[PDB]
Amino acid sequence: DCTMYICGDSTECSNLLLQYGSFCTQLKRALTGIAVEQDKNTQEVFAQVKQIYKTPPIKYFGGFNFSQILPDPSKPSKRSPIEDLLFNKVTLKFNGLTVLPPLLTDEMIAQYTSALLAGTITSGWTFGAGPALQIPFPMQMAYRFNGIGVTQNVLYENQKLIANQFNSAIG
Amino acid sequence: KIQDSLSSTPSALGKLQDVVNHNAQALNTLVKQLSSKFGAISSVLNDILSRLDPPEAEVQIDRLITGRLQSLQTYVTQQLIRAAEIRASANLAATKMSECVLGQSKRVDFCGKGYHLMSFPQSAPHGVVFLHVTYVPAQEKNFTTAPAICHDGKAHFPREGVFVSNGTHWFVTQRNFYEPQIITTDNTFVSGNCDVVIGIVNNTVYDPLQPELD
Amino acid sequence: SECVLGQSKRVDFCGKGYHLMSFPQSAPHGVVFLHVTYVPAQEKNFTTA
Amino acid sequence: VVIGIVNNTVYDPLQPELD
Amino acid sequence: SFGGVSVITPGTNTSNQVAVLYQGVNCTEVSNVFQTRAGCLIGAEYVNNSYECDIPIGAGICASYQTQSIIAYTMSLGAENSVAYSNNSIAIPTNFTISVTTEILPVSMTKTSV
Ligand SMILES: *[C@@H]1O[C@H](CO)[C@@H](O[C@@H]2O[C@H](CO)[C@@H](O)[C@H](O)[C@H]2NC(C)=O)[C@H](O)[C@H]1NC(C)=O
Ligand SMILES: *[C@@H]1O[C@H](CO)[C@@H](O)[C@H](O)[C@H]1NC(C)=O
Ligand SMILES: *[C@@H]1O[C@H](CO)[C@@H](O)[C@H](O)[C@H]1NC(C)=O
Ligand SMILES: *[C@@H]1O[C@H](CO)[C@@H](O)[C@H](O)[C@H]1NC(C)=O
Ligand SMILES: *[C@@H]1O[C@H](CO)[C@@H](O)[C@H](O)[C@H]1NC(C)=O
Ligand SMILES: *[C@@H]1O[C@H](CO)[C@@H](O)[C@H](O)[C@H]1NC(C)=O
Ligand SMILES: *[C@@H]1O[C@H](CO)[C@@H](O)[C@H](O)[C@H]1NC(C)=O
Ligand SMILES: *[C@@H]1O[C@H](CO)[C@@H](O)[C@H](O)[C@H]1NC(C)=O
Ligand SMILES: *[C@@H]1O[C@H](CO)[C@@H](O)[C@H](O)[C@H]1NC(C)=O
Ligand SMILES: *[C@@H]1O[C@H](CO)[C@@H](O)[C@H](O)[C@H]1NC(C)=O
Repeated sequence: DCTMYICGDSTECSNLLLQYGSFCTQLKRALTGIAVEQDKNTQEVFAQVKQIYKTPPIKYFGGFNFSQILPDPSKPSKRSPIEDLLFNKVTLKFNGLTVLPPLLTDEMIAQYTSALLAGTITSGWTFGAGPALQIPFPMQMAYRFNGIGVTQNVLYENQKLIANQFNSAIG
Repeated sequence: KIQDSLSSTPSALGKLQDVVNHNAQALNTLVKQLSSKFGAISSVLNDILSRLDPPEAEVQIDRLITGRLQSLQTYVTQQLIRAAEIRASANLAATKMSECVLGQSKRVDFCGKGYHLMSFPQSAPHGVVFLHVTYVPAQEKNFTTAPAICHDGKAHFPREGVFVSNGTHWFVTQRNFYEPQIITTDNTFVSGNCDVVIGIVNNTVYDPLQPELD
Repeated sequence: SECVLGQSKRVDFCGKGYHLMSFPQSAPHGVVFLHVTYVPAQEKNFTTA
Repeated sequence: VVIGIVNNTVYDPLQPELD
Repeated sequence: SFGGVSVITPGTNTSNQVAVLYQGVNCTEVSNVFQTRAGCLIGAEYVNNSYECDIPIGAGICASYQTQSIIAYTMSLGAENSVAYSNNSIAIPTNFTISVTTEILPVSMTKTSV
C-alpha cells in the first residue's frame, strides 16, 4: 500500500505524494501481475492431470512397495511420508506490506500429487494421453524396459530382484 | 470445428492480445506521466521559463528533468523485462515449430495433448497459432492378460503387443489398437523355460511351418 | 509432462542413466521428482566382429 | 478394402526349400 | 486493523451485483458475511456444491454468478475416477479419434523508440 508505506497517516504527506503522479498505479499493477503469474505457474505445474484418479485398496503391485510415496491416511493431511519429510525439512499487514495466500491449498496440491501417483502406477503413460487404461505394473515395467532397449524377459526373469532393489532405492 | 472453437470463444486469443494491451498501456502511462508536476510549480516548461528568470527557474527545470528521466528509466526497465519475457516466448515458439511442424516429436505433451500426429502453423499479427493434429485412443474394453505363454515346456514372449484373452481363447494385439491375432511363432520368441516366469499361462503356439512341412 | 506422464528418450532430462519412470512429490514452494532410472554394471569384455 | 492396391508376386522362401 | 478491499464482480455486462473481500481482515472488527483464509467476504453465500473456479478468491475458494446471486464455493479439482486395477486384466482401446488442438504463442512486441 503506497499510502501506508511512503506516508502512513500523514495527510500533508499524502497531498505531497499526489503530486508525483501515477507511480503507484504501476507499482500495484506490477505486484498484482506477479501474484497472478505465480498463481498461473502453480496451476500450470500442478494441474496437468485431467481428473482425480483413485488407487485400489489392495496395495500390491507385484512386489513393488509404494508405501513411501503413496498417501498415508494415518495422519491429518493426506500426504506421503516422503512428502511429510520434505515439508518438515523446509521452514516457512505490516505498514502496507501484505502476503496473499495461494489459490490451491497445500491439501489440494497433495491431492493433485496423489492423483498423479495413482495414475502413473495404475495406467502407465496412457492417462496423460487419453483414457486411463488399467494395466499391470510388471507389464508397465516391461513396456519401459523395451523402451530403454532391454527385452521383457530380462524383467520377467528378475522381477523379484528388481522389486527388491527398487524398494531399497526408495528407502 | 476449429473455426467454430475460434469463433464462439472471444477470449481464445487473449494470450496474444495481452502483449498488445500491455504495450498500449505502457505507452499511455508514459504519455500521461508528462502532466505530473514532480514537485515543481508547473508541468509545462514553457510556463516555467516564461514566468521565472533563469536563475530561479533552473531549480524547477532540474526537478522536472530528474522526474522525467526517472520515469523514462523505469519505462525502459519494464520494457527490457517484457522483452526478455517475449524472447523466451519466441524461443519456445521456435522450438515448438521445429519439433512439431518439421517433424514428429515423441515428446508426450509438447505438440498438444495425446499422441501427436502432425501440426500446421497459422499466421498471427504478433504470434503463431499451432494446429496440433493428435491421436487419442477411445472406446476401450477389458481383457485378461498374461506376461507369457508356456508351450512345450518353454516360455513364449511377444515380439510386439501383448497377450489378451476373451475367455477360452488367447490372442496377440498391439497395445494402441485392438487387433487380435493368433499366437504363432512369427509373433513370439522363446527364452528359457516356463517355470521361472510368474503368472505364466499355457496355450497352443501354432507353428506356421509345421502344417505345410508335414 | 515428459518424465511423469510418459517415458523420455532424452538421456539427461529425467535423471542419470536410462530413464524408466518418475514420481512427483509436492512441496511448500516447489515439486520434488523421484526419477527411477536404469544403470548397468559388470561390464565384461568380449570379442566382437 | 485398401485403396490404390496393386498386384505383384510375393515369393515365400519356404516353397523353394520344400521342407 | 487495516487491509486492502477487493470487489468481486460478475461484470457490468451481466449484473450490478458485487461482493467485497477484505484481505486478511477478521470481520469480527469489520448480506451474508463469510470468513475465509484470504479474508472476509461480504455479499456472497457459501455454497457447498463444488464447481470450477470462475473468480479466484484464495485458499481454495472461488466465486461466480449462480443464475441470481454471487455464490462462493470450494473449487473442485476434478471428478473422481477409480481405475479397476488387476494383475491379470488389461484395458485396450478398440478405437481411436483424431483431434486438433489449438495453441497460441506470442513472438514479438511492438518496436518502439523514444
Ligand atoms: C471406431 O470409431 C469409429 C467412429 O467413432 C467407428 O465408425 C462408425 O461406425 C458406425 C458403424 O460402422 C457408423 O454408423 C458411424 O457412422 C461411424 N462413425 C463415423 C464417424 O463415420 C468405427 O466403427 C469404430 N471401429 C470399431 C472397430 O469399432
Ligand atoms: C513398504 O515399506 C514400509 C517401510 O519399510 C513397510 O512399513 C511396509 O509394510 C512395506 N509394504 C508392504 C506391503 O509390506
Ligand atoms: C472393466 O470392468 C469394470 C468393472 O469391473 C468396469 O467398471 C469398466 O468400465 C470395464 N472397462 C471398460 C473399458 O468398460
Ligand atoms: C473370443 O473372440 C474370438 C475372436 O475370434 C471369438 O471367435 C470367440 O468366440 C470369442 N469367445 C468368447 C467366449 O467370447
Ligand atoms: C494377483 O493379486 C492377487 C491379490 O493380491 C493375488 O492373490 C495373486 O496371487 C496375484 N497374482 C499373481 C500371479 O501373483
Ligand atoms: C576389460 O579390459 C580392460 C583392459 O584390460 C580392464 O581394465 C577391465 O577391467 C576389463 N573389464 C573388467 C570387467 O574387468
Ligand atoms: C489385381 O488382381 C485382381 C484379381 O486378380 C483384380 O481384380 C484387380 O483389378 C487387379 N488390380 C491391379 C491393380 O492389377
Ligand atoms: C458479458 O460479456 C463477458 C465478456 O465476454 C462474458 O464473459 C459474459 O458471459 C457476458 N454476460 C452476458 C450476460 O452476456
Ligand atoms: C477470527 O476471530 C475469531 C474470534 O477470535 C476466531 O475464532 C477465528 O479463528 C479468527 N479467524 C481468523 C481467520 O483470524
Ligand atoms: C453449506 O453448509 C453450511 C454448513 O451446514 C451451511 O451453513 C450453509 O447454509 C450451506 N450452504 C447452502 C447454500 O446451503
